[PDB]
Amino acid sequence: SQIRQNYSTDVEAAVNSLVNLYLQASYTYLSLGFYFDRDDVALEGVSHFFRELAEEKREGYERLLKMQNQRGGRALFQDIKKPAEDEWGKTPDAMKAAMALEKKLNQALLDLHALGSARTDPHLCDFLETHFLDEEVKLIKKMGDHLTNLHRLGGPEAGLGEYLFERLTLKH
Amino acid sequence: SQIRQNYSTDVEAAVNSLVNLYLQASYTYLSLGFYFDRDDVALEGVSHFFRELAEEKREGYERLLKMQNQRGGRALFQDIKKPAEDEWGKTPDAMKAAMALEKKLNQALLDLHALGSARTDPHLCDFLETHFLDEEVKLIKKMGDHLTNLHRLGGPEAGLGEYLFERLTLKH
Amino acid sequence: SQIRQNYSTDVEAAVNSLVNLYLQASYTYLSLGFYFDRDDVALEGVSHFFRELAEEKREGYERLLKMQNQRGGRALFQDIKKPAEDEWGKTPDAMKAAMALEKKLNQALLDLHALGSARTDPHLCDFLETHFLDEEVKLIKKMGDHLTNLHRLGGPEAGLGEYLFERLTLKH
Amino acid sequence: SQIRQNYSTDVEAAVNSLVNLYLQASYTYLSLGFYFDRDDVALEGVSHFFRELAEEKREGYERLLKMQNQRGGRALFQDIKKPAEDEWGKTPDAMKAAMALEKKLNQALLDLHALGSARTDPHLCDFLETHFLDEEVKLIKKMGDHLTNLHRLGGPEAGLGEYLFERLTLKH
Ligand SMILES: [Fe+3]
Ligand SMILES: [Fe+3]
Ligand SMILES: [Fe+3]
Ligand SMILES: [Fe+3]
Ligand SMILES: [Fe+3]
Ligand SMILES: [Fe+3]
Ligand SMILES: [Fe+3]
Ligand SMILES: [Fe+3]
Ligand SMILES: [Fe+3]
Ligand SMILES: [Fe+3]
Ligand SMILES: [Fe+3]
Ligand SMILES: [Fe+3]
Ligand SMILES: [Fe+3]
Ligand SMILES: [Fe+3]
Ligand SMILES: [Fe+3]
Ligand SMILES: [Fe+3]
Ligand SMILES: [Fe+3]
Ligand SMILES: [Fe+3]
Ligand SMILES: [Fe+3]
Ligand SMILES: [Fe+3]
Ligand SMILES: [Fe+3]
Ligand SMILES: [Fe+3]
Ligand SMILES: [Fe+3]
Ligand SMILES: [Fe+3]
Ligand SMILES: [Fe+3]
Ligand SMILES: [Fe+3]
Ligand SMILES: [Fe+3]
Ligand SMILES: [Fe+3]
Ligand SMILES: [Fe+3]
Ligand SMILES: [Fe+3]
Ligand SMILES: [Fe+3]
Ligand SMILES: [Fe+3]
Ligand SMILES: [Fe+3]
Ligand SMILES: [Fe+3]
Ligand SMILES: [Fe+3]
Ligand SMILES: [Fe+3]
Ligand SMILES: [Fe+3]
Ligand SMILES: [Fe+3]
Ligand SMILES: [Fe+3]
Ligand SMILES: [Fe+3]
Ligand SMILES: [Fe+3]
Ligand SMILES: [Fe+3]
Ligand SMILES: [Fe+3]
Ligand SMILES: [Fe+3]
Ligand SMILES: [Fe+3]
Ligand SMILES: [Fe+3]
Ligand SMILES: [O]
Ligand SMILES: [O]
Ligand SMILES: [O]
Ligand SMILES: [O]
Ligand SMILES: [O]
Ligand SMILES: [O]
Ligand SMILES: [O]
Ligand SMILES: [O]
Ligand SMILES: [O]
Ligand SMILES: [O]
Ligand SMILES: [O]
Ligand SMILES: [O]
Repeated sequence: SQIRQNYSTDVEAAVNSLVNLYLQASYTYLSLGFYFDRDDVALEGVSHFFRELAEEKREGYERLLKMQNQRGGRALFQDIKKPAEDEWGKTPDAMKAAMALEKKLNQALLDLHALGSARTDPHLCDFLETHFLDEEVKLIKKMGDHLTNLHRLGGPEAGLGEYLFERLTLKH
Repeated sequence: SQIRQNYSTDVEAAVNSLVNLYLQASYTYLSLGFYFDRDDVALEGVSHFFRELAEEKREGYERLLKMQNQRGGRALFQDIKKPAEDEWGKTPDAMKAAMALEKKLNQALLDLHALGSARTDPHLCDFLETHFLDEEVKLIKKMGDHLTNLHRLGGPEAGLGEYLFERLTLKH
Repeated sequence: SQIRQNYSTDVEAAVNSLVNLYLQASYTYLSLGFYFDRDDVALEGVSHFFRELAEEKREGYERLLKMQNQRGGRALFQDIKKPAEDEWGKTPDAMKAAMALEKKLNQALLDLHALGSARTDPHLCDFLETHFLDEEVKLIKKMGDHLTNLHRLGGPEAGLGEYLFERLTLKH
Repeated sequence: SQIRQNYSTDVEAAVNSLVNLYLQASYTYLSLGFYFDRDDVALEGVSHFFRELAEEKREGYERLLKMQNQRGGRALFQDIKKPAEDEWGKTPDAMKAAMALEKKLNQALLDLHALGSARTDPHLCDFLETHFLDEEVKLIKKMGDHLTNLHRLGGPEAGLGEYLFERLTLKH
């Protein structure tokens, strides 16, 4: 590569791998989005919530791909694994799954930062710090808040809570 | 002091002392504000409510300090005591604590008015009557209303009530 | 904590401690602000200068508190120690005190960055780098410039210099 | 009087007397104003300062006269005594004289408030509290600040200070 400088083969491949993780997370969110739009689930606000994250994750991988090109890395794509479930249960279940996905993404981000730091690649370290790390923290905090509100609305009259949360917290 | 006139050393020091009470009340509200923002509490509207009072109390003490300077008094600051609790419980608990704090502030205000009146210092009496006494009464009334609405939403399905009150009464 | 990830108990507590330092610095600036507003000090521009820093420091601790909540840390507050002095002398004295306070804050910031770096917590490292480190450097530079201008206006006709500096450098 | 109610003959006459004090204070300010406009004094900003107070004092007595009519009192005017001096010296001298005049006015105000309070005439007590007492306190504070700035600009190079203060503090 005429442009490549300070860009380890290790990072290059870990970036390719994080791309596949973003693709799969996007794909998971697509599944959660349409699931909440089913006539027998019918929670427009929850659907919108997940559709938006699908979009957010797509920006993630396109920004990773762009950065790959800018550093002189070469993108390589693998199969995108289908989401882990095909029915996602109730809002709290779905939200716990999302939370678990975000934590895995965040760990992958932190692991790549550790790696690029180990290769003293500050450009890469400062590409994650800016476009990913804070986004992940905000989002995880939000999902925590959501789970707390769903939990407080749970138990006996839980059908009613799921309705209220979708109507009064989520934007349609 | 070249400016001091009709301004008793007694008032001067009681004002310094009310300043410390405002500082501590502000500080209490700061604690209530962040507490309701914790991921495991998650009531944005309640948080906003207390954050705003912190701000209101800060205006209180800055107006007291300004008046001190205008009368030719000398400000003296003491340590600000940490808030009484570090976990504030549920909305009704927090609101009862706030109500108790406002009543203490109101009594301190009334006690200083009695004092300045006893020193026939009408300026001071009419500085409290204007900038503090009515503000306190309105605010206490509001917290009463709040407690009544929380109480009516309490008992068996109390998690649901706390959600509804934060969503439908408090502004986010 | 359902949200906590890569957030050491060490950082959590050092953040709580930096919060108390910001509270105390804010408190110091409040004291400097009203001091310069006394009828027998009477330097509106110097007063405004310190009042603004009080406000700046308050943003510091509220941003620290918010970040604490976002990482899943738990805020804990301690007593806020009264400022070190109750009379602050002349503009150069006050400004030297402010400079000394900012240097202490900056060292606390650098020490927390070292710590979070030692815990490989890049989120925290990049929260300080963005919202605090450059702000501190700019501010310290400004106070240096100020001290240089006050020093150049010092010595024999020093009362005149303090007037000119407040009128021609500070904004009222 | 068909309208008079709760309005003691004592207050009525003390109001007539405060009117004469306002007339005389206005008159003093007129003298200070033109004095600073003399070709051999030549401090436009100081002149403006006193001209404005003359105007302020005139509003004082017209508001007193209006209130007299509203309560069903009868205005009675006496001779207005010439000002105490015909040359007013330098800015600090003039400002010390003004300060002394304002303190006398403030004491007359406080004495009338005591009196109306002794006649349980809250209307009168609350006419002073609103239109006079705070105005006096602000103004006295301002004259204090002024004297402090003039004092800091005094001593050896005092001609230069008087120029700078008029140029940089007073509005022309
Ligand atoms: Fe979108
Ligand atoms: Fe869209
Ligand atoms: Fe959309
Ligand atoms: Fe988006
Ligand atoms: Fe986006
Ligand atoms: Fe984004
Ligand atoms: Fe977008
Ligand atoms: Fe974006
Ligand atoms: Fe299944
Ligand atoms: Fe960085
Ligand atoms: Fe970095
Ligand atoms: Fe809809
Ligand atoms: Fe506000
Ligand atoms: Fe605000
Ligand atoms: Fe606000
Ligand atoms: Fe407010
Ligand atoms: Fe306000
Ligand atoms: Fe207010
Ligand atoms: Fe406000
Ligand atoms: Fe206000
Ligand atoms: Fe506790
Ligand atoms: Fe009143
Ligand atoms: Fe009153
Ligand atoms: Fe909201
Ligand atoms: Fe500001
Ligand atoms: Fe401000
Ligand atoms: Fe301001
Ligand atoms: Fe600011
Ligand atoms: Fe700011
Ligand atoms: Fe800032
Ligand atoms: Fe600001
Ligand atoms: Fe800012
Ligand atoms: Fe001292
Ligand atoms: Fe960094
Ligand atoms: Fe000014
Ligand atoms: Fe005018
Ligand atoms: Fe005019
Ligand atoms: Fe005019
Ligand atoms: Fe006027
Ligand atoms: Fe006027
Ligand atoms: Fe007026
Ligand atoms: Fe006018
Ligand atoms: Fe007026
Ligand atoms: Fe004479
Ligand atoms: Fe009154
Ligand atoms: Fe001019
Ligand atoms: O969207
Ligand atoms: O987005
Ligand atoms: O985004
Ligand atoms: O606010
Ligand atoms: O406010
Ligand atoms: O307020
Ligand atoms: O401000
Ligand atoms: O600010
Ligand atoms: O700021
Ligand atoms: O005027
Ligand atoms: O006026
Ligand atoms: O006025």
